[PDB]
Amino acid sequence: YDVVRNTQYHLQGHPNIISCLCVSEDRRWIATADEGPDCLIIIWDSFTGIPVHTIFDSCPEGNGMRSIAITRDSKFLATISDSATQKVCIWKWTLAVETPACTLELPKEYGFQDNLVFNPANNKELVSNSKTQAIYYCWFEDKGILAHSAPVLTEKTFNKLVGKFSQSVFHLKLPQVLSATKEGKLVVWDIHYPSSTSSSAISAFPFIKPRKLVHLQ
Amino acid sequence: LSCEVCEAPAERMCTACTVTYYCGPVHQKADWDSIHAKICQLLIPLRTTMPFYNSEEERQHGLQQLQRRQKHLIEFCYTVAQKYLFEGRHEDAVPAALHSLRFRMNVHGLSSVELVPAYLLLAEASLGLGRIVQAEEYLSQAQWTVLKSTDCSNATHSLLHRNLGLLYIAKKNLDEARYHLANDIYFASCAYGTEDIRTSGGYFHLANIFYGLKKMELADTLYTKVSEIWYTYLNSHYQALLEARSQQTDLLGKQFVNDTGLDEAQEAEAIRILTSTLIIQESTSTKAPQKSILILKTLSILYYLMLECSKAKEYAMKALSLAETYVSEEEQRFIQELLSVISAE
Amino acid sequence: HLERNLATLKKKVIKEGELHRTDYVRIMQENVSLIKEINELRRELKLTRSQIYDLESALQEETGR
Amino acid sequence: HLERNLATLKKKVIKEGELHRTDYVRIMQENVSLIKEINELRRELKLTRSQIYDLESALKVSKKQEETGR
Ligand SMILES: [Zn+2]
Ligand SMILES: [Zn+2]
Repeated sequence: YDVVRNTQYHLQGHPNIISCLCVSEDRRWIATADEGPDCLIIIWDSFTGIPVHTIFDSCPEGNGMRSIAITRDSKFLATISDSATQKVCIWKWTLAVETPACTLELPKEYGFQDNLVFNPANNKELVSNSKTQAIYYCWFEDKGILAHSAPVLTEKTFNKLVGKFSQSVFHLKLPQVLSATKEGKLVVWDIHYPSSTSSSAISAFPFIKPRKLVHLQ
Repeated sequence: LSCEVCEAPAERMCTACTVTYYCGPVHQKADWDSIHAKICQLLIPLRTTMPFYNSEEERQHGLQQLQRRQKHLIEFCYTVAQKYLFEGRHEDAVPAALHSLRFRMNVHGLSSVELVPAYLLLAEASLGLGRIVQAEEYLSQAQWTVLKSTDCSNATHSLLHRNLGLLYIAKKNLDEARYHLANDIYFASCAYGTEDIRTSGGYFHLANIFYGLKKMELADTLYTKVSEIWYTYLNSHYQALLEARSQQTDLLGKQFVNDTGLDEAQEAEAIRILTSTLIIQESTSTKAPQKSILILKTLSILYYLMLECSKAKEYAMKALSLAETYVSEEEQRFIQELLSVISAE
Repeated sequence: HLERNLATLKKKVIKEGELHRTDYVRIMQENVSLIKEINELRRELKLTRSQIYDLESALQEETGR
Repeated sequence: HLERNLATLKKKVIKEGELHRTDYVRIMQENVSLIKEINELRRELKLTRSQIYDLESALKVSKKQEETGR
């Protein structure tokens, strides 16, 4: 909608209610998903205003993508499915790809996962959280492997209330992940990457450690 | 203490910085222009003596980052000095060169080969000032250093021979000028390979001697070799840029950066070489205007990669008009395409 | 001797680890306190600018439709 | 094998303790930096606040729909 022209422009429907959307940083591109069955992931150019792009048939059962981020790098799209166990998938949308490049499915214990963000300092890092668990991701495309960790916070880390948290984000300049809380607090994590002696073995994919908690209001 | 810029008295403060010292207004103004227009304050972080770095790791960190900053500014100052020599601003070159030398003395020490580049710039400025024997001082120092030097690279020695030749070129023996520039050209050829712009700079000075000898065919041959080098390099960039822009398009699209890939001082030297080459190529032999068309193409390409749009357009229009009478359609269509790229970009 | 020495050494080491963790978290608590105090101070500046201007000074379109 | 157990324990724990203390130094660097800038703020701000109070006191002394709805 344009305030000063006072006119609407429109993107035309979905098989279900629109579930989630993210716009490219350049505001050239807009991506959208819908809930329910038969869901489609549908992406658009702002300034044609009658654009098209689509991912068909992304998930059979999956009840539409309940959170989704697009790379500011603009190469990749990445999505979280609504399903009793949720999916994580990455998508080379610059290509006419119509299938997942890489996939993982996660325990229920993490819960509804419904925030996802891309890292402007990276192309192969994403963060997501539920109300009650937060998750770091990295994708090793040469390995063809997507790895996750979802460690559990408890009172013991600070002997303090921490409770429920809502959104998480990649820091401006440091090897860090931020999480914002209903508690009036911010939580921050650091990432640790395969130490050279590990490289000869499993090279346990980068681990996240909850360095710090502070109360801001 | 002294005026560090000339070892005359510290007659006045550098009110811009306090740390710089001037023999009053003339060197105050010239050093203000020369170093302070380029960086000014950054020398203050160099000049400040450190407080105590309290542990081995603190000492190491503080030294490493200070020294590497010093090195970075040493090289930037040396680039600025080179450009001032190429721009003919020898007055402004003298502060920049003397500073770069003194900082090389501090980090490397006077004995270092790393001073030899600065010493040779101080010769070059002296010859811009006509101070031939002063340039002979710093060449003497460099020559002893390199003759002792355990590791002098082919490029480094090419620098030595090139400036040695230039010094004799201010002297009076063309035989020495050829001999030493030939050595410079050899050492450039083996370091860079035979088609580098720096080798071509050697060939250019040789051509200018052959023109002074009025040995028109050899002079023109050298000018051709240099012109072909400049053409080939700029073609390499211009072609790669257009080819990449053409090659493929996802719906993401892209646009590539129009870029010379040169040092600005190398661009100034390119202009000096190509312009003198064009004028001498005409005055020796107007019978080959196509070589002028080639040089005009070369410069129009350079100007486009700079986005010196005005000369890019002018020199392309000249090349096109000459190519229509003198040359096949391939020349004209290239020059038309280049003009269309300039006018669109 | 050799065994009893080794075992008691390992026990000592384990309590050394306990101390290391204890102090580490103590300094983390310090950092938290400092962060809070920084925020407090930065806020406290905010008011000061406002008043001085007063000395210089001393010298339903909805219903319309 | 007992001597190997001793050597391994000694070396590992010596490195562990050195690491942990040097990490404590690393965090102490941040601690000191913050304490410095905190106290710089506290002094300069409290000075400013007090002179604001003085200037505001001087300022104080020296300065001396309804019908349409119906
Ligand atoms: Zn100064
Ligand atoms: Zn002087």
